[PDB]
Amino acid sequence: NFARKVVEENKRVLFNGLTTSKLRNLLELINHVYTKVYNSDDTTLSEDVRDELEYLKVKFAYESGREPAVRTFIEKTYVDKLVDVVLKKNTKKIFLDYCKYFEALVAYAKFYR
Amino acid sequence: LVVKLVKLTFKSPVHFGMKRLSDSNHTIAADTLFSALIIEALQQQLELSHLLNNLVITDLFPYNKTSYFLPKPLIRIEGKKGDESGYKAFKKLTYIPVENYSEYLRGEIDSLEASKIAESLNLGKASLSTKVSLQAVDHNGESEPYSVGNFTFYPESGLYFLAKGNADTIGQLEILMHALQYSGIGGKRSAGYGQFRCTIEDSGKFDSLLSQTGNIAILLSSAMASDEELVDCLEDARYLLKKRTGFVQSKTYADQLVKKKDFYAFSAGSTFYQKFNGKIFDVSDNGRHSVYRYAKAFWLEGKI
Amino acid sequence: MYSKIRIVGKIDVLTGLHIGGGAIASPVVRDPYSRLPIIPGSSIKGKMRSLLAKHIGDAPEILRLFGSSQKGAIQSSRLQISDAFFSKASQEEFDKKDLAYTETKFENTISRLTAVANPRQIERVTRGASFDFHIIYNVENINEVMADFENIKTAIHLLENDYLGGGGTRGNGRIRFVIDSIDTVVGDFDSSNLSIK
Amino acid sequence: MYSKIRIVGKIDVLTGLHIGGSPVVRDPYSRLPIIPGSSIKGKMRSLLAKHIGLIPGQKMHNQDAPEILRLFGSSQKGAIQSSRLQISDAFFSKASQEEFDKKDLAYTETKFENTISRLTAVANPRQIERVTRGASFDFHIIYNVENINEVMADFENIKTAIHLLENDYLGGGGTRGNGRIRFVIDSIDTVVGDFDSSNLSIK
RNA sequence: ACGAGAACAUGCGCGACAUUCCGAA
Repeated sequence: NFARKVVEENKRVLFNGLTTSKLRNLLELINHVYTKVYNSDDTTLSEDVRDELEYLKVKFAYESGREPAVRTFIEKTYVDKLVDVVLKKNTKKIFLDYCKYFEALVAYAKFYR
Repeated sequence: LVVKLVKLTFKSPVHFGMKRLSDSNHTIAADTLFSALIIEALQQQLELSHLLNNLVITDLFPYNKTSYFLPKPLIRIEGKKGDESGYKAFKKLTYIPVENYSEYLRGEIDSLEASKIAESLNLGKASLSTKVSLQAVDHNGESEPYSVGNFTFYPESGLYFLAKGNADTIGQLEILMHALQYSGIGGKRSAGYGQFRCTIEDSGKFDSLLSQTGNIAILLSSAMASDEELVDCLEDARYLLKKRTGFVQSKTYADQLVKKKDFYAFSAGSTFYQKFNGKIFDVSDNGRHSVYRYAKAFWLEGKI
Repeated sequence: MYSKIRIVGKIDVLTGLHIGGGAIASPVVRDPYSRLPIIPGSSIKGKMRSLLAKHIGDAPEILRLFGSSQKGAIQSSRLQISDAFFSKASQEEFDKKDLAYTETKFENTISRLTAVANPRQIERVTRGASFDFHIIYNVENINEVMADFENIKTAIHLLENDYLGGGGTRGNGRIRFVIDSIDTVVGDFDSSNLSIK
Repeated sequence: MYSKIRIVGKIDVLTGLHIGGSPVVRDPYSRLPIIPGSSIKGKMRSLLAKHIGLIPGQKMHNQDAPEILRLFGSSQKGAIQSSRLQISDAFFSKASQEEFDKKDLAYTETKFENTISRLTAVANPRQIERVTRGASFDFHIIYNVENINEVMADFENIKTAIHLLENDYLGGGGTRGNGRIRFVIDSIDTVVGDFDSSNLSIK
């Protein structure tokens, strides 16, 4: 799929030298927000979840600033733009699809290592 | 005599046994259904005269989303000039859709068509559930596992049959079937098997075939004639003898559970050139009540 | 004359339920066609019979309820407990959240001699699941309906405080009964006053 | 006249609890950390067997003391003893969930350790998932009153087990500071039967 | 008067044992 294509394109060292230790903070934040959404039973993302997604976006920006490998990962995978899309649509299904996309991304990145 | 189609859709899997608790049959003969009906009538304290005198029923035949299946006639079929093994297809065929019934009688069904018909049946899946008995454990013993062979139908599959009789018999059968939905049919009814819901309606699709005249007659139920009719009805016949066995399911027949007398009946699909009217035989051996075995003949005429 | 009462409802899985029966380590019993978890009616019948025998204490009432094959006193089973199938509402709820119907539980067994933990895998039905249960009570005698139903209430209470399958002394098989309806489907008996749980 | 005694209450975590499933066991439905009842029952049985006395050369759990087989059950052929204690899975309590939603805790934490070789002194790092200290679990136990005269004594044994569990861990490596828990019993009532359980207590 | 009737796939079993987030400035 798209994750397979982008990981293969960035494979040569993946995403200019990205590892799971670099991503662990973003993964923890993403799965925390995912579990908070999972516990709730609503078709729309709540206000606190929206603020947490904004915090996740700013964490994405901070991690891109910190590391070049994380920066090129974010640029190539459209994860921040996907977060913006999830915020705009405000649908739980779209958020779950984004979480599945991120999980598939990480799985493929580990697979090609 | 009005023919009513009774369609049975099964909620839970059913345990139709032939000789063992592990056997998973997909159908029951007219004997099992008639015994269930008699038990239901005794439960509801109704009269047994209509069941024992004016009810003619067929076996429980499969049906799926597309067609109703009738038993394969035991007719002499001709294959190709060198296709000796192709006959085996017609040997493995058990049920034919009604639309393809007459074609089979005329000999226009090939071996490949017979295999297609055999594989086109979508009744359900037969499985074997393994259970245990922990009653001996509390008495310093061991658990005793056993097996129950069940058969679960596909969502739009089920078992249909045809009933023939007067208006009073038809109505009494409606009440009996309504009670039988919750009594259940088959094996472990009290242990979670045999529950179904039935619908009784008219059958134009089957009245088209039951009004057909021909040179041969096909049995639609497990039947047998008395001696006088058996004298002249067995010439040029192609049949299959089935050994009807079992224990008497009754709380007042005797002290302990005992078997009933061995019976032999012609199968469904047997072809005769003489139509014999069966009866309801007694397979009781000096019991409190007479155990009945229904072997009346529901006939379907056809051209060979 | 003759009456049959239909008791439909839901069995809610309080803790992971394992009723034994591709290659899976200790798989649960399933519907052969839909491959959906089921609660066999034999399991419920046997567990309630054992609980009621413990409570009363075979006893005559157990013979009236669950039937007897004893010589001389051949008793018909008044309770027909059908298999509990995976609920459709629970099916939709589990299809949402991307949740599987069955979970895999990993357990240890620490040896009393070498202090070495032997692993073991079992399969359970997830705690969010529900099963549609259907029971038919046959009124063979009208005078014992109240006694039979109070015995059923006692058995259901014991079952709700007990497990239903697998090793429930180690936190498995806890269940709850929700009685959707108790309606007389056959006969003229009035089951409006009757209640279970 | 069958009797069942229902003991409900809270297991309060004191140090990070890790019961493996290095992730922890979670309920698939709610994705919250869980305490399997098998873990509690096994730890209690092991502690009670050690305290009461372990037969030398013992190989099976069926060779425990008669009190342990009476309480936690025995499976020996012929002498099949049904377990009186049924320890259910302890689920993440809703009060702890509300308390964790405030201050924005994740119900769980990742603890970083390392192993230092004796010779090379190389610290190989590792991570273990734990349940946060403030978390609480709803524990539910059912005691089967089979013999009247042995009820009180059995409860004494249970009390001893609890007194050993509060001084021990529950899962993972508790010799290094994990799994320490405390039991607070909300109620002990005879849920089934006419038995009088007012005087019974396990703490 | 259903190859039927009675029959808990169930009893025992800790995902546990050893492990410094440390050397360096």
